[PDB]
Formats: sequence, C-alpha cells, structure tokens
Amino acid sequence: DLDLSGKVAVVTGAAAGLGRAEAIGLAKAGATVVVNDIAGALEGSDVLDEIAAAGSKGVAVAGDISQRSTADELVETAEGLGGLDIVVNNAGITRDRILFNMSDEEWDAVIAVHLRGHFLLTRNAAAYWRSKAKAGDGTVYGRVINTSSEAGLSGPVGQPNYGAAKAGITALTLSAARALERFGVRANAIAPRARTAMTAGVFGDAPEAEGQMDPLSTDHVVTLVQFLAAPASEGVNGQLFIVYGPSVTLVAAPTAEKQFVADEDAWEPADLSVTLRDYFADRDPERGFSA
Amino acid sequence: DLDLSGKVAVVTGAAAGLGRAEAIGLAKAGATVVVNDIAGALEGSDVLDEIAAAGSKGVAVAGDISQRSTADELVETAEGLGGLDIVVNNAGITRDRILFNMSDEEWDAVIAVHLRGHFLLTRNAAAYWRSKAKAGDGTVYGRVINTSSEAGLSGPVGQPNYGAAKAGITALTLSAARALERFGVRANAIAPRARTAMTAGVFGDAPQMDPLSTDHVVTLVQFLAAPASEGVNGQLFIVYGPSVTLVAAPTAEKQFVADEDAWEPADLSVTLRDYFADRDPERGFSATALME
Repeated sequence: DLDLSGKVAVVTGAAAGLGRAEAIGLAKAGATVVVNDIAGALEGSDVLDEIAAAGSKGVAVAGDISQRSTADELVETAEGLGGLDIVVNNAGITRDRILFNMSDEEWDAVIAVHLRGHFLLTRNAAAYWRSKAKAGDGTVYGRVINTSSEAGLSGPVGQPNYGAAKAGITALTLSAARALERFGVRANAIAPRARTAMTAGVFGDAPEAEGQMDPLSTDHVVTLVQFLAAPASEGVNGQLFIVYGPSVTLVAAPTAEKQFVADEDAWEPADLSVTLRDYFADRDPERGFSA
Repeated sequence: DLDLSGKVAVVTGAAAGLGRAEAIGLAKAGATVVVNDIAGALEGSDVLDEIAAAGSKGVAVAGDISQRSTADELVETAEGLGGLDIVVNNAGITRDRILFNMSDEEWDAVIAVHLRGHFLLTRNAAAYWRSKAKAGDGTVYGRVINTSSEAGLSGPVGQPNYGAAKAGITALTLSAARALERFGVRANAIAPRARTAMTAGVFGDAPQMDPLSTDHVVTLVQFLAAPASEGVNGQLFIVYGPSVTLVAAPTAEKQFVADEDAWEPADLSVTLRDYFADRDPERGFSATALME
C-alpha cells in the first residue's frame, strides 16, 4: 500500500520547510531520496541527517532548478541509484508586488523557478519513464507530485506572477497526467498551506498539549504526499488537492455558469451587449472565475 | 454604450487571423487602433487598409511582444494618440508536442510570447492607468481583454506549454482585475475558437455565417472593450459560434476530514483509494467542452 522501500524519489526545494519535510516523510516511508536546492541552502541543512535518521539513504544535488543542467543531473543521479520512481516539484520563491509596480525581473524570476523548474524536471522524468517502459514491458512505476497553490485559482492582488506560475503548473500537471497514464504513471497537483520559516510572516508562530498537532504543521501535507507517492494512489491521476490541517479537499473542475445563445446564426453586437449588461447588472459583485 | 469614438486601442498579433479581426472590429466601433505584430507579418498585412475602410485611424508598431521594448513602444504610441483605453492581448504561437518529447525551446517560446507578452503589455497598461488616475480624479477609462484558451482548463496532451501559458494568463487577468478595479478599469479573459489560416489544420476549411467565423469572437471583444461592460470584471468567457459561455469558478468536489487533529497515513490511504475505486478516469480538475 504505502511502503516505498526500493524506490527512489527526487524532491526539489528540499533544504528547508515543506520540501525538507516531504523528503523526510518519503524517507520514513522507505524511499531513497535525492534532495535538491541551492548550494548554500543545502550546506546549512540537516535534511540528509534526518533522512538517515528515518532509516533511508539520502543524496544531495545542488543547483538552480530553473536551469536544464539541474533537472538533467537529478534524473542521472536517480538512475545511478537504481531508477526514478517519484518526483516532487516543490522548489519556489515569491517576489510579491501589485501588478502596476511589478518589475520584469520579479515576474521572470517567479515564472522561471516555479513554472520552468516544474517543466524541466517533469519533462525529464516523463522522457525517462517513456524510455524505461519501451525497454521493458510497456509499463513503469512513476509518480509526479507537483505543487500548485490556491493562488493559481484566485489570482491574488499581490501575486500576479505567483498566481500565473501556479495556474500554469496545474495545467502542466493535467497534460503530464494525460501523456503518462498508459505507462502506469500518475501525476497530480497539491495546493498546500503549512507553517514554515518562510511562511511565518503569513501564518504567525506555532500555537499552544501532549498529543496535539499544529493545525498548520507540514505533517498534514506530507501525509498526502506519501499517499500520492505510493502504489496505493494508482487510481488517482490528473487531480488537484487542497491540503492543510486534518483536511484534504478534492477540487472539482470549472463548469459553465451560464450559456448565452443567439436567436440566429450570430449575435448582433447590440443584442449581446444588452443581454450581458443586463445579466451582470443583477448579479453578485464578487462573483467571477476566481475561486 | 458600444461607441468607441475618441478611444485608443492596442491589439497584439494583429497582422492576421483573430487579432486582425479584432483590430478591424474595434475600428468599426469607432476606436483608433494601434496594431502590433512581428515586422514581416505587419509589412504584408492589409490590416491598416481595413482599419481605414472601417472609418478610423490605424498605426502599425512592429515588435516581438515578448520583448520589453515592444510593450514600451505600444503604450508610448497610444499616449501620442491621446491616451490608452483598450488593450487586447492576442499574440501567440503554438509549438505542440507531447510532454515527453517537448524541447526546452518549444516550452520557452510559447511561455514567452503568450505569458510574458501578456504580462509586459498588461503591466505597462496597469502602470499607465494607475498614473493617469493619480494625475486626474482617481478614475480612468480602461479595458483589458486577454486571450486564454479552453486548453488552460483541460491541459491537452499535445499542448502542455500552451495549456500552461493560457492558464497563467487567466490568473494574471484575475490579479489585474483586482488591482485595477478601484480606478474604474475592467479586465477579463476570453477563450475563443475561430477559423483562421493558422487554425485551418485543426478546424478545416470553411464550409449564413461560418459557425467558426472570427466575427463571433469580435462581437464579444467589442462589448468587453466598451462602456457597456462596466459591470464585467475578472471573468472568463468561452466564445465561438453564436454562443458565449460564462465560466464558473472551481468548487470543492469532496472534503476528506480526519476524525482527530491529523490524518493517520493508513487511514487517509484507505479513504482516498476507496473514493477513487470506481471513478470515471475523465473526472478530475480538467474541464472540457463547457459550451456543450
């Protein structure tokens, strides 16, 4: 069911916070874990000591995940350890700004680390699994856990870049799920909240008992990641989960709110205008595509 | 109401196809139109003659919309013409490939033209409108019409790059709508289908109006560019043929809540595996054929 013994996972952004917790959690479930982050961050991290304590083998590979060489080395490292079973794309940075103040660099940096980084490693893994399945019996074990956000669903006012990257990640994940399904590989997206040193500004410090868990502990997220990494999740593909606390929300696809169909084979501009204007004039203010 | 006389619009990817059609449509409604596309494409286009024929002023600005200089020149040009009222981000390219065969170049090119191009011009317009409202009475006329796609909702197997760019665009649009609302500006996204030289491969040749005429899309763009759409902000519209579909936000399908203050891994596993046991493989976060 959940045993990952004999499997190799790659986790990005793993020196600290959620990625660190994911790497440790996969190690506890039995996986050999390849951890990636920026070199300085890896150097100060206890992640390898914690993977060892968890009873597994860990290997660190430094690099900027937005660069092709990094995703190449991660897959090569995994192959040398006996194969690649699990990819967790977690690496990210924020560069928040309201749109009218955002610089080109703030936009580009966020798109590169989140969206290009997710692309490079997911594409590399996809190519690897396709080749492995071709050399074998047409199937291969594989799991992709990608990291979206509620921001991709809501387009926050201070996060046009991060919202766009995260919405792109969701669509990339859906496409990956379609491409990989027939080989037995599954790909899904999570949208987590968890209290870490990076999110301390947003969530505040840890509250309050023997046995109680922090409502925003990384533990809550890791438990889902462990499932999504495991044979148990064979029936789960192309899904988006929101996760924090003792609660996992499976998100439903967008639907049609209203169809506006002309009487004839084309809308007269005046008729469509009156129709839409009059529909919106009697409709809720906050209601739109934002979730 | 619908009259765009006295207003200045900028349309990207305007040499051909949908962008050309949108530029002509805004001109017909009364706007002065600044058209942008790649140099060679603009040089060969009839778009300026068609704008002139619709009875309006057109000006061509060549440039790669993924490069900062282009968005800068577009806003400067519109300012020289009296102001900037309407931005239609339409420029785009496809580089389709299944994910396991997609090159870095194929991915990056699509992200650049669609997502960066949309960012650069929407950000430049956002800055312009914010400044214009500050210098005036705190309000300014503004409309953004951005171009997403049903691909952003479905994540097509052949289009991981295009799907990601178009989903990105929708989120960018939502954020712009939140940032600009208070100045009176409105921003919305469209997800069109229309038969053009570029979509001839997929849709076929033309067989009363063509069910996939660009006219169907242009009619909605005219509304979204106009005073009539003051009440429309942060929306996603699918449009083709005589039908416009307003898209609703995602909802929660199912909440899986632990009995205690954390899920036991084995408990969450059995719960989720049981829930997915007899599931239609098509049921997921992908949305398809919402017009139907």
